[PDB]
Amino acid sequence: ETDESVSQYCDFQYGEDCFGVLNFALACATKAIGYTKETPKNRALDLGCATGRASFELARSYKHVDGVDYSQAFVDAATELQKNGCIGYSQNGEGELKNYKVIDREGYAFRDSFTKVEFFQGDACNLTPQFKEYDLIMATNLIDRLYEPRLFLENIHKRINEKGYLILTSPYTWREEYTAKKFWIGGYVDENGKEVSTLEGLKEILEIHFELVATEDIPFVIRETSRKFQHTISQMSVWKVI
Amino acid sequence: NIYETDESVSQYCDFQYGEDCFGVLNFALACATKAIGYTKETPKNRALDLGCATGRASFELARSYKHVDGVDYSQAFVDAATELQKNGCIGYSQNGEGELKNYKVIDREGYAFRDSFTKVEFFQGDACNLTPQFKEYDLIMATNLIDRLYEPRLFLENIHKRINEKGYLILTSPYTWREEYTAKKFWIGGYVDENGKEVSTLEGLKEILEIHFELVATEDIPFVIRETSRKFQHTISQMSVWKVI
Repeated sequence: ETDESVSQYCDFQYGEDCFGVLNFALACATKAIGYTKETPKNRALDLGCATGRASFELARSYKHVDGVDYSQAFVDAATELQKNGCIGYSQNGEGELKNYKVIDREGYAFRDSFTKVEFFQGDACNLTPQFKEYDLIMATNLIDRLYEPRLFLENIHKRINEKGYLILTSPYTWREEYTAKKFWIGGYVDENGKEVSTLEGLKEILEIHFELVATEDIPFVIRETSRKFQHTISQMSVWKVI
Repeated sequence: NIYETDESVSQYCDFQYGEDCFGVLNFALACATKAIGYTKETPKNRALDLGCATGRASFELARSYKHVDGVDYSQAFVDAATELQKNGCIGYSQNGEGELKNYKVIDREGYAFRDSFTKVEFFQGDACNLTPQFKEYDLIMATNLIDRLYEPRLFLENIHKRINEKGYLILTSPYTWREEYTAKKFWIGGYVDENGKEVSTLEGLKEILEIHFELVATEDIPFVIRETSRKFQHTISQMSVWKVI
């Protein structure tokens, strides 16, 4: 159960490209470093780090990276790869068949920086007070999985340094199994009969403390079986603290 | 004035008649084109399209075959295909962000199969229990169907009876075996047997079908199904081509 999801994100984050779509965690981290080039790049926070790829990649440019995920099982896998230098996972094949794969930390360029990362279990809607003073906070495919995203979005500016950045990516796949409809940031018809886009809703919440600097669509592919995959286009939004 | 399909039917309307996603050719067109190619040397009199959904592959097969029967388990899919055939247009709901929906219109005259749509008859039915009249086919195409049947062998072990001599059985499937759809004991492949050996679905298809068929070709065919404006399923089906006797 949990091992299936962990194996799936191991393949997503450390596996090979599919359909010409590049590694999502590398693309997001690389794009995040570009948008934050003018900043000190001392502390970064990767929320929804899952199996840790984006944190490792951010660490190549930042002095310290905190990786945070809600699932302890994902944190353990990231910590295992960090500490043991390798982790195994079961790649999904036809039906129930699985193909064992190894992730070797020493095979990736990020092996020059992995000690600059610390992985923690935590909830982005209510982060403990120690997670603060970041030059960059990135939340990868996270907002449409939070039970109340305003708890995170309305307060996250207090954890970012001045001239710091908040970078969000999301396919805007709002679902009642994750978020009650009244808390969707977008994808709904409001009480006045207007259709609300998630970006617009994010602008309403975030432009009190941020400026929207850029947007871009970043595709990603996650393997479900050897023949079935999810191909999704997430929208990255870049917000600079005002 | 236009017939409107529901959400489940609309997803297949978009899949079968909508715009190509990620540069991927329309799945129903690709399957029908390949089936026409593999049956080049057959009499092109009668074709059966099992799991025709909203009818695109049946219409496309009708450009080469004299008669095409389209059969689906869901009456709602049958009615959408028949409405497009009779009135020439249907409407469907495309999904966007969250609950937001786009609405589109399929016009029969906007497609090249407008020259052959009167050669198709759409029926509600079950591949595992077809009525006697559905016989004497030169081609039976079952698209992404076996891994949605509770006991796919019920259909496969008897399909040869509905196909003429030198006729063809063409299957496509991504082999997405799930206990929600198929009892594990009825999985044709994708499982470890009692001896510890992995069973491939193509091998299991050979065991069932080589009693009355010969395996002629296999081919990977990709398709994309839109789930939201940003989320899609990108899947590679395997088409297997089987000639009777």
